Amino acid sequence: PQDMPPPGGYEAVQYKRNLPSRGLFRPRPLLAGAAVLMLYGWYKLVKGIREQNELAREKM
Amino acid sequence: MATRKPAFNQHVLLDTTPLPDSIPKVKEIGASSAPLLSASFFIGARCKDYNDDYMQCKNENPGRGEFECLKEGRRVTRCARSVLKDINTHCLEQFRAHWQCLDNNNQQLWQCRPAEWKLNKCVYENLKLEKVIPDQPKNSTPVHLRQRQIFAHHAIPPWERPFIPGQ
Repeated sequence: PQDMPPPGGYEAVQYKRNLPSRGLFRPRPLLAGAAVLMLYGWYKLVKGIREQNELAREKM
Repeated sequence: MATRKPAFNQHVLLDTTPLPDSIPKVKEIGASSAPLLSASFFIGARCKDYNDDYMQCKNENPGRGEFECLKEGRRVTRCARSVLKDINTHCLEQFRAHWQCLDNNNQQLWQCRPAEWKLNKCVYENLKLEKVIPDQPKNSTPVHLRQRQIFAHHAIPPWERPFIPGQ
């Protein structure tokens, strides 16, 4: 015979746009995530510099 | 000679002429930087008055403080020498531990807290000289009595405790 489609017909294939949204790129959790790192970092930086400042007192 | 920082020195000039006999002699302190630093607060504890008196003598005679403060200069050398004599007769092993750690750790006092706490305790129990730092924030533990050090290269073990006198 000849190259023919299957008797049922080939199943439908994906062609419509599929770029689904994901939570890893929504800005609201990203903004919350960035704020926490900055807040945590400044908490550690206040404690760090205050300690460093006390070390200069002892050294002097 | 001037207190300017040199940039092109290639030579050292020495003078072997001694001091005139009219000036009483004194043995210069023969301790290196790292031992002096492990013993600095101990020297401060015992000789603070003589140190202050010597500095006040110089301020009383501006431009002339090298001379006419020599007798007060001699006292400061003898008192400091008494602390390095007493420590070397009572805390030698703990003293050598702290200043050898200090010499290996960029002379950074916060890198040798376990060795410091051992010496602080031994010195206090034989010489009654205690380390004190004026005006540390009353709302925090004194930095030299803190179990953890933020800037320490190696973490302070949890079995090495600060020496707080009276406990």
